[PDB]
Amino acid sequence: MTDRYSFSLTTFSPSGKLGQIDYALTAVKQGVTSLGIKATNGVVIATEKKSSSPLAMSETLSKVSLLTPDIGAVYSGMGPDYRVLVDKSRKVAHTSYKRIYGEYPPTKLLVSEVAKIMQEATQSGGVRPFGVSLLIAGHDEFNGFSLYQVDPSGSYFPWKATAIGKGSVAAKTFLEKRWNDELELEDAIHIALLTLKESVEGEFNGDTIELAIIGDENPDLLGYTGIPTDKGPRFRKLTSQEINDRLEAL
Amino acid sequence: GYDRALSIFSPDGHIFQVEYALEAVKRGTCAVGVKGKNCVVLGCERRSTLKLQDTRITPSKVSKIDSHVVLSFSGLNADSRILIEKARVEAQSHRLTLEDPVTVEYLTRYVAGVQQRYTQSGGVRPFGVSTLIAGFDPRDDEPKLYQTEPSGIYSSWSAQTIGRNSKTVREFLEKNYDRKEPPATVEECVKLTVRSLLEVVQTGAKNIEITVVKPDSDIVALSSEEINQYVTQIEQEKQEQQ
Amino acid sequence: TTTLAFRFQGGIIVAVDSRATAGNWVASQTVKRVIEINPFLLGTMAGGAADCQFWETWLGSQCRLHELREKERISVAAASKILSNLVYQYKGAGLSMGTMICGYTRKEGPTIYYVDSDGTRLKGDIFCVGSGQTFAYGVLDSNYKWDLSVEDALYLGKRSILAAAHRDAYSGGSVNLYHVTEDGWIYHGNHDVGELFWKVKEEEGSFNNVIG
Amino acid sequence: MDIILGIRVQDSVILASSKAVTRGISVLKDSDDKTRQLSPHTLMSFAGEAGDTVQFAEYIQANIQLYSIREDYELSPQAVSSFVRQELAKSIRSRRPYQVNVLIGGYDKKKNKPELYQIDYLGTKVELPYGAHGYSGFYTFSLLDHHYRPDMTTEEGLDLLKLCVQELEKRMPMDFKGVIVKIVDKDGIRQVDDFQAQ
Amino acid sequence: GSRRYDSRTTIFSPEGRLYQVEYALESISHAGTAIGIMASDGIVLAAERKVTSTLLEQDTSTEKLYKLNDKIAVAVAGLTADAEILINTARIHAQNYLKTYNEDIPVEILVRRLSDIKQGYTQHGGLRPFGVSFIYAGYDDRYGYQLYTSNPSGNYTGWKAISVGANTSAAQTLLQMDYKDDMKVDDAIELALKTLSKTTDSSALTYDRLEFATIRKGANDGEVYQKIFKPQEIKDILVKTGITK
Amino acid sequence: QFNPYGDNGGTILGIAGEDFAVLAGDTRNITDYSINSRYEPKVFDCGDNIVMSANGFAADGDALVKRFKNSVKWYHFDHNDKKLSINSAARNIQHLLYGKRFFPYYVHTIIAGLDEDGKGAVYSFDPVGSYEREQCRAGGAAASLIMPFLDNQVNFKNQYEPGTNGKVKKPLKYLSVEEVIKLVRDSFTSATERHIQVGDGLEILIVTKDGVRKEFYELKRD
Amino acid sequence: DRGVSTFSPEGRLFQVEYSLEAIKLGSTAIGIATKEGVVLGVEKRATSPLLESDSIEKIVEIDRHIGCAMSGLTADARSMIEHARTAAVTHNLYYDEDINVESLTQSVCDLALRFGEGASGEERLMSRPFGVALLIAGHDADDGYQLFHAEPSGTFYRYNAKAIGSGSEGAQAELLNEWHSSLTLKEAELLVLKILKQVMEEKLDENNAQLSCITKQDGFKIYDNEKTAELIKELKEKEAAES
Amino acid sequence: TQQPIVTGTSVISMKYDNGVIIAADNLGSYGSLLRFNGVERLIPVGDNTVVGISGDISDMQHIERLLKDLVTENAYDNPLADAEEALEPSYIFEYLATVMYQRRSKMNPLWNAIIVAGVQSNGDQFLRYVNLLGVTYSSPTLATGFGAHMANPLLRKVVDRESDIPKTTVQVAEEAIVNAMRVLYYRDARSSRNFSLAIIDKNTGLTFKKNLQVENMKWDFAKDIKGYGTQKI
Repeated sequence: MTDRYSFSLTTFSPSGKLGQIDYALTAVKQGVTSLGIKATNGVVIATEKKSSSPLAMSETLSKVSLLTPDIGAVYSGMGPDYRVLVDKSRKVAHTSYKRIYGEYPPTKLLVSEVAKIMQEATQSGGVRPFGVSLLIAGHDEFNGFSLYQVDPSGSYFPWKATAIGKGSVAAKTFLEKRWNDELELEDAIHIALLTLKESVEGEFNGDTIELAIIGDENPDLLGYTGIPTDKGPRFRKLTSQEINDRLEAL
Repeated sequence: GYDRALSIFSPDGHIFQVEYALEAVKRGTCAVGVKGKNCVVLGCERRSTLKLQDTRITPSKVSKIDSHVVLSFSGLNADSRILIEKARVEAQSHRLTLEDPVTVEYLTRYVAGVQQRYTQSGGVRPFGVSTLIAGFDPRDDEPKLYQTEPSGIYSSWSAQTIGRNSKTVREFLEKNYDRKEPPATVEECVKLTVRSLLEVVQTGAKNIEITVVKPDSDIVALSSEEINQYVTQIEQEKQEQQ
Repeated sequence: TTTLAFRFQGGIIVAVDSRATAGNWVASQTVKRVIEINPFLLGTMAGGAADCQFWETWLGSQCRLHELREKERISVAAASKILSNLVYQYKGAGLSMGTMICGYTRKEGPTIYYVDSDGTRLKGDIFCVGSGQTFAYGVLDSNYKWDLSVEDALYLGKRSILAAAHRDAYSGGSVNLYHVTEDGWIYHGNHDVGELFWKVKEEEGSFNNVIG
Repeated sequence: MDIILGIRVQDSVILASSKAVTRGISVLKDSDDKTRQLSPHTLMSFAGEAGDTVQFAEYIQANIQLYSIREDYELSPQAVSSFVRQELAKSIRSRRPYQVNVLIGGYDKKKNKPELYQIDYLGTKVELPYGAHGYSGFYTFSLLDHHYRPDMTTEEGLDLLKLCVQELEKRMPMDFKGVIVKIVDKDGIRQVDDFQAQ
Repeated sequence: GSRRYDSRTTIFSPEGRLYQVEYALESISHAGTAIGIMASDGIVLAAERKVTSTLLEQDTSTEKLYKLNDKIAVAVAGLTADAEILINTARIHAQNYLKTYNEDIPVEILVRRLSDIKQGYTQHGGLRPFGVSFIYAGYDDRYGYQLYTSNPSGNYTGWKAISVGANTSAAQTLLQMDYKDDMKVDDAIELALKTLSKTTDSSALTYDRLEFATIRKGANDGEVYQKIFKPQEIKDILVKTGITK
Repeated sequence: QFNPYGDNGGTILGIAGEDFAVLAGDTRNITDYSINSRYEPKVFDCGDNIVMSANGFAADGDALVKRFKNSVKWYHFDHNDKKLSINSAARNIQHLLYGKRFFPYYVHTIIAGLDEDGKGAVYSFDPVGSYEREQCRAGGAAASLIMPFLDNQVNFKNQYEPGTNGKVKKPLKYLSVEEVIKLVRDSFTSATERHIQVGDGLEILIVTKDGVRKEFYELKRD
Repeated sequence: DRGVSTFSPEGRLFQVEYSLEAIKLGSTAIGIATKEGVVLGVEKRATSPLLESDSIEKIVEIDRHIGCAMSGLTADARSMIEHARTAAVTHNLYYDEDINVESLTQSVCDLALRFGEGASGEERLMSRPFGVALLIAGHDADDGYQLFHAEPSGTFYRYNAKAIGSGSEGAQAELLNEWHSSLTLKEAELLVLKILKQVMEEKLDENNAQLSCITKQDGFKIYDNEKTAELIKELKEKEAAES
Repeated sequence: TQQPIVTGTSVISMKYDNGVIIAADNLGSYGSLLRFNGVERLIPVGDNTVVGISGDISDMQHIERLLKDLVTENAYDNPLADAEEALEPSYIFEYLATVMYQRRSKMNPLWNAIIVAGVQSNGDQFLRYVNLLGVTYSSPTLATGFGAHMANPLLRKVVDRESDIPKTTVQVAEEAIVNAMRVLYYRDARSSRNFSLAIIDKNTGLTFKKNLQVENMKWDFAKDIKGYGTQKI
């Protein structure tokens, strides 16, 4: 009685592929257009906000989560897989670093920690592997601003701009052409709305874009108005009005 | 739980998994042991085709199990490490506990025993290796030669040969040995061992590795230089019997 | 308790007391003091009685099991080293042992190993172990001679026990003699201390050159 | 305890270790030696509690000997002393420590330098040109420092060690009845039979 | 239960193979290339990053070069993910040898362990194995410079020139010819770059499609100092050989 | 705080004879000066010609016995009703006794019966393990008083016939069942006077190959 | 793979049936229990100059009063022996005496039940049942000389003589005619040799046969190569004079 | 471990020819403060057993639950069961004892002392004692707590051998129990003025008179007034 399932559910096929990773990727291709840009004077990430219903809050909805204070992530794939994964990433990041080295994990180090979760899950049976791909966009004061891709298997590679979801390749073409480093964060926000207007047609607004930047400070993001002791967050998610203001700014 | 089945009966009263373990050994390299009545010779192939191997850190086929005992094999190296490690531990376990140097029979029982377990027990498969175990018992000058299969069965043999073209090397050896008059001198027993193993390696005289075991820890590996000399000689012998 | 063993030309002479008491009045002259391991191996009861009773019979079983397993006679050495490993684990929680593992094997000869509660393992050639050890060794020592025949050898073992029995109140009911030979051990009887005392006093002249 | 001395001379590493067990007037045994060959040029001598001794000694021996066959390579005396230390420093937390102080006398065949290691039961390992444990050192360090200063041979060590042992049995009230001496050098391990003035 | 809800692919085959292992090598043969040239004053290492862009960083030149020690490093051919678990555990296996004996692990011990963990995933558990092949770039004072490759099957072999990844076949055919049995680093660098261009299709060989590391003895750097070449030092060496074409 | 261990008195006596053996015990059970019982069988038949008494502390007796009663049952099942030998039973107890010593036991156990080759046998145990075979064994609180008589008259030790009393002695005769019972009644009648741990009743179980035979003699009541 | 709890319409498990298939392929083991001993004989078989034929035997001692000869897979009979020694040793320590051959077979048969996926009744740790059947022969002081056939299925029967192996169909048939209730140890051993000769396609030597016996002044005793051959020498001449 | 803070004292018993009698005060003490007056400490377990428990109340509460679970588990396997395989005095006592021994053997002990009285419906009288030390015994008279000391010598004059048991009647028996208890309240003040007393009959099953009160009052102390508050300056 009870489970006995310990046989791996991810297995090799005659070609050298892994059935479960192939499947999972189809889901990711069909998922919501997300991109990431390093502006060099920041990092701007944008993703599609969506609504389920007009009578539905989209405050609760999670399309951009802060993994650690200076770092945000966005994705294309399977929403439920994303939500749990964010949780295990937040937990280990807090317990194992935030009073051990006395600060957040470096971006590359955090990409490896995610990578490991996904790989445990691919090796081991009882459970199928995560079906997701992430774009982890970040700042760490020992590597600047970074952009990574995290694949479903947990393969990762460095990027300085990319897009995943539906309609990626052409989105990368517009981004490649418009930005080539040394660019204001504001300007990268403008370029990003332009790339996505061409990418999404039928109805387009800044109330269907959810935009976050890592690329600012306020005293409010030290979390106190007194005498500094540390630097604190640089994650800031914008409200819908601010985004419409940048849509009005040519 | 992964204690459930992974090795099942045949309807013929074999086991599928043991029949498939023996195949990996055959595709493999060849190892042989031929007995005198003063030594036990072990020949092992090193047929380096390619010249981009560096061969002082290319794995050997000869392990100490004990200072007076050797193990040679034919089969997957990966599996063979796992067996080789458990067998070294067992020699030291006896040494510690009985205050006594190790006897060959018990070690063979041990080597047999781990392989035997993994066919019988669930969620494990047997090793991909057949072995030859040889050495000398303490205070003893008569040779010992054992064969174990990954079935877990075990036997003694006056001489035995394994891996690729086992048939060919048994068949030859059978004409050149009698139990009533086996060889007394190292040189002629080694000559015979090099000659059998020449006939299956193809070209080889640096690709053949001989190690000759005399009583109680006199274990000496003959070199290329020496082997090239016996091969010359064999090319002189084959036009004295023409 | 004074329990002894020596290796000499003829083998080993194992000499021991037997004595159980209710007060100081010796209730019975018979207590266990020799534990029979195997037909050629002796181990002595002393120290933790219970620890000795359980673990030397246990030892006998494991030895019998080796003779199946490996088809070889055990060493006295192999016997001792097993005992010691187990003894050290249960230390600091109790467990007390006082034994000498004595045997005469064809593959070593007469061989004696000393084994204690702390896990020492010692080989020697002459032992007295006990609390009457120093006196008993005196008697043993001045008439010791490796070359010597079994008859005299026995009487000397016995005299060391009586000498010990008299000064100390932890021995002397009767004296039990055993000769461990190549082909197993031979009992030589229980000697009444009462008849034995009168003979020894006159005879040895040791602590008794001028009788006292 | 057990009086164990070591002196590292120029050509060899000399360890001196007690030769008898005394019960009363007379030596019951005087054929004692307590040392174990770890490897042909790594030696360990031992002092402490007599049952903690054999139990540790065979435990450490077994591990290092498993590494020797496995790799078909002899390990350094440095290698062994780090190993001995770590293992002591796991047990000293535990509720039944060993209470064994060791000296491991070795010729490092791979540096071609002599090495002497003195290791406490605590796990305090120190490399020294001479050392002692306990109350022994008060009488013998005072000679060793004055009369001996580094860069002295095998012959010189033999006489020095004799002098030391004679003062310990007179003037210090511990009795252990002299030492029988062993030399660990390049060519392995010999027991120096003589003890008349060497 | 799980008997008719699972299968057994970790069993043997009627040739003596294991399904997933044979297949694992296939996965490796279409992954990016790693090359190992052992010299006798150094180790020269080259890797091709197949496909590079101005949207990927090419700036990170540890992407397939990881140091497992300051004396041993591997070059990876297969997946980043598969790689990550054996690296992290290998680095840990190091620290254990280092703590115990106060001396670094030889290459050979560390390989034999790795291989035993990899064999393990097909040997019990029902699990899947890794799909990444490692080239060990390494040191001993018993064996000089050492060059190994180990596979998901757990067989390991000694080399002084090896390749795994794609285009293995082309690199090794040129390399065996142009090899010099004892050679300096700078000579190795000339030989490597020469081989490299003609294993990379058309005009493509660039500094920023390459990862280069060399392990030299030095005399302003310490004995066995691993230099993992960052872009700019690749740019230099290409111009010196003149091979950029 | 707590240690339940004390004492509960009582006295048992085992005698090996020529073909037979007895286990005699008083039937008084105490805790200090109070009477727990004035009849409570203090020799009990465990079966197989084996009768058994754990004198000392009661609390351990009851436990020792229950462990052992289930072993008599399991020996039979697992070995098709093959009856338990006095020596084998003694080994089985040794292991029980030895099984607890982290909670240590304070009993003097004695078993009596016949061995299987037909000689009366009595075995005496030490409270945390050990047994050895004895000819005669007095046990319990009043062990020390009973044994010095017993040694003269049964065992013919420290007993010599008026002459020189040193090369003339009184010799060993194996007693009869009648002659043993006289002795046992005499011991116990003297014992009642001197010990408040003996009295009330005397149950003698005499054990023969015709079974276990019960005898009852009366003793003193306050 | 194949069910571990899935029965035939009769109600006899697949795994049990398959157990019966490996048994039938070994070399014969034949026991006759008599009133002075138990004889166990085997065909060892194989004679080669590249083979040490008098270093391998199929009659292994469990205890100083218990042997077993086997037929079927030999690798399997090693696990059965390891369990059996442990159980017998622990019982000799607790009650000082011989363990019963029937008792031993039941203790072993209990661990023959594990195979497959686990139960909630039992933790099934193995993968197949054992593919060897055994004739366990012994002595006890409470039933004298005995002979037992343990099947790996669970059933164990006491016999006065039984043969197992490949050549058992013929062998058993001969056993009955030769069997009577005044049969002795010395006759039984000679007869064993007759049976063995008959069914061989070779000459009977002691490098293809091994004898063993039980006497209660020596326990389980292997009839050695030197004695077994002397018995073979006596056979060949006497048979070859009835022709 | 533990040492008392809460006590109950005194449960007394005897056998007669055709039943048993047991009587006990009803008490939860906090020392010498009679804190809970009325606490059950005769627990009828069925109609043929009464369990008397003396000692620590904290421990008594736990057994009180355990006995009420034994009834519920005695209705399991057949509901009309009461001499078929459940509900006999020997069963209730052996059960309590197995727990009692285990707890002391690990030294975190049940700090009670118990008297199980009943009349088997298959046999004759049942009377057996068990304490915290693991000593258990049987006798025709038994008492715990103070009553062991003081009541039990009174009990022994009526019955204390087998032979005296047929010669005691319900009336003679009841007179000894009513005498003994009057003694218990007189020399020991812990024992509550209200008690419950039960007579367990072969002839008429279980008769339990609850909440009975000491009567035939002593006011003997009045003879000995030499004053203790009667002051004249």
